[PDB]
Amino acid sequence: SMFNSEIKEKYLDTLSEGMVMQMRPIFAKAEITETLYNKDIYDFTSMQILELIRSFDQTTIGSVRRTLALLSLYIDWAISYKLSKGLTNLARTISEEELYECLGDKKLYITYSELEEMENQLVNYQSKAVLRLLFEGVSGLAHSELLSLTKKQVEDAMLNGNVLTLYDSKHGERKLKVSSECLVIALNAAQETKYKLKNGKAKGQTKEVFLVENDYVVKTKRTSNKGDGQASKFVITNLITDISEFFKINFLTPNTIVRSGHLYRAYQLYKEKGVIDNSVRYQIIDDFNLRVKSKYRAVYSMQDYINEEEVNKYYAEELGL
Repeated sequence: SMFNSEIKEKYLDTLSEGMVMQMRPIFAKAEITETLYNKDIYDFTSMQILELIRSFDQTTIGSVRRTLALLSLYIDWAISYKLSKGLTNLARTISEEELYECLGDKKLYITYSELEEMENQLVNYQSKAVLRLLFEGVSGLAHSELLSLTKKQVEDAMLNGNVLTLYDSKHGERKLKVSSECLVIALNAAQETKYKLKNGKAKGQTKEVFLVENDYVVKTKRTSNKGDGQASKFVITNLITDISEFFKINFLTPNTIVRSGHLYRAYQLYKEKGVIDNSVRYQIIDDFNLRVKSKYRAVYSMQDYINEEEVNKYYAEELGL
């Protein structure tokens, strides 16, 4: 059950019963990875700590943090006994962005709180806007609502109870209520002239690139030579790629960010209501004014992600579980 058991038990013996309770499962799940490298956690590299935590299949940044702090404690104890080959605690060198890399590979959806933490670390308004706008529902066929979104629509929405009028390439107009944060973000994205590469830590020569000048919230790079009009769908995917590369996560797609917003709404309704059923799903369709062929078909598709299991998993902490 444990690797280097003698030493773990020596550490466990110093802990309160409640701390033993949290630590034992960590050491148990850790064994397979410790045996693979033939070394203890306290000898793991940074990269191995991130891999270790990833192997625990944890779903939220909140939980990843708690786990990292617990491991950090153990490592400090190990250093103080001179057991570690290393003199420094490598869990404490883990950056905020690198927490994201500890997320389990089953993770599909971001929570509202993770969206906000992600947004805050993203220096380009293009990045902030695409993440946020997708989460709140502006999408459409091949992201046509997002790609066609102008400064003017954003301005009008602020003066119209935050109801954006969105344009889809297929089905045309649709009204969607969004947060004031989303609108202000979009407003800034629409007037951005430069885009910092590698989320503002670009190593080499070209640290920033010029954006095309227009009134669209989503903007093509000048170097693409696609001209002054609407960006293509590939720009959306390129911007999510840049976000994903900074956080080093592989779950983030336009569909996944859209669904995350639905999932957050599901949590809000679940907190007051206590169930997630078709009535909750119909309500989510309504609240996002969701573009669907039929509502019942959409409600059926939503069973794959708008359900109690998914909500309990992603929103454990906020639900008090």
